[PDB]
Amino acid sequence: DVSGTVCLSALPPEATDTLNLIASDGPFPYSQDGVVFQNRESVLPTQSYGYYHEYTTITPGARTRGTRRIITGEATQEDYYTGDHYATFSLIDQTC
Repeated sequence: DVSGTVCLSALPPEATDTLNLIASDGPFPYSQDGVVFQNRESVLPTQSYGYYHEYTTITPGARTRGTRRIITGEATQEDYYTGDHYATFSLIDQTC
């Protein structure tokens, strides 16, 4: 289940960076950014394979990809933010 919606302005600034890169189709900091997100645990709504894709939201100071990500849905303006490594997701509202 999705844990509600959240304004983009309320998320870490890096989330905005991630969305800006997605808007230009990259290039991304990680060649892996853009791979399909399987939604294996069915936390997000059920969709066919390839409907979701994941991108890294950089965590300052981290040597690894960290726990923050933005998962895109193919629908218009459909983007999910997770800050706990895919445990929970919140729909991102870019209008606020």
